[PDB]
Amino acid sequence: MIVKKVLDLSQIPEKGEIVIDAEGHIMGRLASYVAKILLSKPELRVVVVNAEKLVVTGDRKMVVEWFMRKISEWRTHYNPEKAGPKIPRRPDRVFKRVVRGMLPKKVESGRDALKRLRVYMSIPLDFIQRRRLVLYEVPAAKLRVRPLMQFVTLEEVWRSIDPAAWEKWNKAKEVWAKKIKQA
Amino acid sequence: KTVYPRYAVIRLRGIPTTPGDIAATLDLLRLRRKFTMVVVVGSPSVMGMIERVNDWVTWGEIDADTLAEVLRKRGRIVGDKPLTLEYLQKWGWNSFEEVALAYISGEIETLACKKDFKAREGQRPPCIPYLKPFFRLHPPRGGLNSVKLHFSVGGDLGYRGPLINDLIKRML
Amino acid sequence: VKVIDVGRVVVKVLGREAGRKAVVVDIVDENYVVITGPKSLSGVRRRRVNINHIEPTDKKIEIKKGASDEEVLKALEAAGLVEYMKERVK
Amino acid sequence: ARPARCYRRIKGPPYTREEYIHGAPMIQIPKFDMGTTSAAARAAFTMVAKLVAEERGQIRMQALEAARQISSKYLTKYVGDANYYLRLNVVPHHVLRENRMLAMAGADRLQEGMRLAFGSPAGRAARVEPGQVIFYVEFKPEHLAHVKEALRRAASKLPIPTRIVVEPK
RNA sequence: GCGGGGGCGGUGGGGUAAGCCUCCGCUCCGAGACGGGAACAACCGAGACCGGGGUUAAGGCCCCCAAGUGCGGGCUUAGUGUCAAUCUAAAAGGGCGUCCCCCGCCCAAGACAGCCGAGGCGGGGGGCCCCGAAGAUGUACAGGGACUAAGCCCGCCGCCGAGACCCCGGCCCGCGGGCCGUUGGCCCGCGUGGGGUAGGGGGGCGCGGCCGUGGGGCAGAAGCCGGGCCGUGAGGUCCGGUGGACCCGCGGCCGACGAAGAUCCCGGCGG
RNA sequence: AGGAUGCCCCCUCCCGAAGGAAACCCCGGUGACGGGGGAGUACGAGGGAGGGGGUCCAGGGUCUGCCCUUACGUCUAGAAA
Ligand SMILES: [Mg+2]
Ligand SMILES: [Mg+2]
Ligand SMILES: [Mg+2]
Ligand SMILES: [Mg+2]
Ligand SMILES: [Mg+2]
Ligand SMILES: [Mg+2]
Ligand SMILES: [Mg+2]
Ligand SMILES: [Mg+2]
Ligand SMILES: [Mg+2]
Ligand SMILES: [Mg+2]
Ligand SMILES: [Mg+2]
Ligand SMILES: [Mg+2]
Ligand SMILES: [Mg+2]
Ligand SMILES: [Mg+2]
Ligand SMILES: [Mg+2]
Ligand SMILES: [Mg+2]
Ligand SMILES: [Mg+2]
Ligand SMILES: [Mg+2]
Ligand SMILES: [Mg+2]
Ligand SMILES: [Mg+2]
Repeated sequence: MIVKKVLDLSQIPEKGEIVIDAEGHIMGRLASYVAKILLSKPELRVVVVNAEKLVVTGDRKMVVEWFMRKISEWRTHYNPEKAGPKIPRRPDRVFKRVVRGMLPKKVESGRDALKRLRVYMSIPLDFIQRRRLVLYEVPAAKLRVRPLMQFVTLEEVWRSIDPAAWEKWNKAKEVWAKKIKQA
Repeated sequence: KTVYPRYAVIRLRGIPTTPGDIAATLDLLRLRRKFTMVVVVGSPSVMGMIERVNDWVTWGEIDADTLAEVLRKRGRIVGDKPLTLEYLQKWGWNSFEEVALAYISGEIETLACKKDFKAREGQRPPCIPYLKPFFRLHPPRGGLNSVKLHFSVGGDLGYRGPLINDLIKRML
Repeated sequence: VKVIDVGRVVVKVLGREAGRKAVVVDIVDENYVVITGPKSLSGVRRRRVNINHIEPTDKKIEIKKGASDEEVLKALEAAGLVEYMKERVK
Repeated sequence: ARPARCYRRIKGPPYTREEYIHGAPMIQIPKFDMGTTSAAARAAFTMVAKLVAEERGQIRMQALEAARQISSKYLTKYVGDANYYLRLNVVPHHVLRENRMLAMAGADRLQEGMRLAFGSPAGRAARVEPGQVIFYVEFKPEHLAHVKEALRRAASKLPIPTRIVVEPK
């Protein structure tokens, strides 16, 4: 069974692992909280699930054009595999890159903090089949829904910038939905 | 004859970059280091000097209790020794409160005895002999508002009124 | 969404009276209401309060707008919420 | 001619003493008061419109002339000369200089660059202040829309922002 | 030394303008450490003997990054924008796009749209935003992540934050006083004393020799390799190994007297 | 050749500069927070004393983490250039 809780920012354990359900949360604010948690607890591991349900505020066309420009115009003229940037598209890798942007750069501390994080789309079967899955929410990073407000999900962004991979992942979800509901 | 108001003046800004006329006036006013405080008689020449150095200091009307506490905590004598109550009674002053009240009320015209002062026998001198004529304050607890803006606009510089006593207590 | 209405029992979440319960007696505007979580009962002085600084409870008494502390106590006796009111959350 | 932005800004003392200025240009503006200029007939007019400067700067004589023609032509075509008085209130006393190598203009103009850089006269301008009244129109109250349109067209030809102020005489 | 420079002010005078030329004044760099500004001589703060404790200045407090996902009201939908300058920007003009202020008129419910029944029309102005708005290696650039507030306006509360300010310990300096047979040494007192290039002044270390004086050495001198201790330092001294005959402490005096550099000289030797 | 009468840990005791809290109670503010008491208290650089436990401590080579940091000499207003 999944038990939902609110993450006490002063009551973070110094050891072990914590799982954060990312649905309904704003990507930048949640990334800021996750980066500070990883920097402040050097021995704690952080798992983020439901990364495709993260929210980016603003117009859908504006966000999609921003991501398209990032994945298309940003390149290199040297050896691309040796020197160029490599831009993620999938929502979990996008969120991990967003956290890497907030972690310290070119340092072993930043590298170790990034390595102590795992991000998943949806909830994995291994996590579901546990006896008691404690999920967390960070209320400060949750979007307050208001009428006439504009926002998009990382899943919608991924579908716009990579329809075939999204189709394969959605089909996999439909294929394993029976076993998921069983677990 | 006239008893002018007794003012506390505290230097708030620093020794580098300050303009020359203001620096000269501060040196003549004995505010030669940052967070130096002086107590002056508000005669017109002194008020002209304070108006000249308005943008580098803050000033106000000091009260007798704050002056007594300033003498107790930050008072210094020649050789940089602390000023002691037994030293006051030796010179003929019964207490910090009494000497501060005399100075603020205008029974005496100076707090520190001048360099040319000569001490007789038996008489109570009208100052504190061999007291240094300036105090060196601590930085203010809880900070200030702005050392670049006037107090009248929400900053810290300029005429402060009787709030100089609150500032002095925070700075003690 | 948060709903604040006259007679609603709320809990103050900011200030020195944080965790103490009070009753909404009047509405100033869209952002402020009047609460007297009586000083003789819960220790909440009759004052205005921002909507962001109170969380509504699930119990409500019936009172007129800006009702006095006597009327608020009378409605509290009617609803049987004196012991609920005296409790302190967190 | 150079762009007017080269001479818009007031950057030095006024240069107006024509007894000391060599080869000072003439003022090319042919007339300054438009319409019914006699005060006996101006007694009919009761509304005053004023095109007024918003910034401090210099207006060239050609710019003042172009604004004058556009406003006067509109006022003649749509209000008739017997129904308005229009005055260009400023005179281009200031003399503009330009530093350029050129034809027979002195032996010191044949040295290139910034050597002997005091320029020769290049035109005339009127130095104006904020709130200065550039154009003054007296008119009967029925022609308010036409007068405002003429002032707008005049303002389109000037190098500084302005505004229209309407009041009674 | 007689090459100055930066910021601000004289609409300084000139010039289209210039990180442009030439004057006047304060300050700073040159010759000034340190905090902030994303880097950055002169922009803001601030003036540094050494070690430690504390408190503040500028500025900041979502993460990078110490300190607030701080508080009240309002505006913006453009990722506009993201807390002065260097530093990477923007004009005339258009827009009830949106929020608001004022004024003239009509409506006495017979006002604006074509009997209906409650507001309508016109003008001026203010705030934010939109168009005007086009470049060359690589992303909504002006720190990056990103943010719908972590943007902007009117106010507010606390905190973080320098070598600055306060305190303690140590050191040194200037000046005055005192004691000692003294080309000198020691002690005490006072200082809103403690940055510093060129340059001026004062003291000391080292190298070769000479005049004295006192010594070490085949039971191992000089030299060489590593190491401990002393001294702010120049440097001194000792230990272990190697080596095989000279060397050193102290006072005085004298010099062919101190190297990291000269497209340095000579030699040896590398990639 | 240095200390080993050392070093480190724990505990306890004493003194202690500038500085200096917290719960909790009371007054005020929408609020972040301010104020009276708690309290110049607990604590606080450092200075003394003692108890037990252990073996090296200083020092050196190399490497790692965090913080800091723009080769040298020179002309120059200006040198990492
Ligand atoms: Mg491709
Ligand atoms: Mg590869
Ligand atoms: Mg300054
Ligand atoms: Mg000029
Ligand atoms: Mg010269
Ligand atoms: Mg200068
Ligand atoms: Mg900096
Ligand atoms: Mg932090
Ligand atoms: Mg322009
Ligand atoms: Mg932009
Ligand atoms: Mg010095
Ligand atoms: Mg000798
Ligand atoms: Mg050399
Ligand atoms: Mg050679
Ligand atoms: Mg070779
Ligand atoms: Mg030994
Ligand atoms: Mg050179
Ligand atoms: Mg040069
Ligand atoms: Mg030089
Ligand atoms: Mg150099």
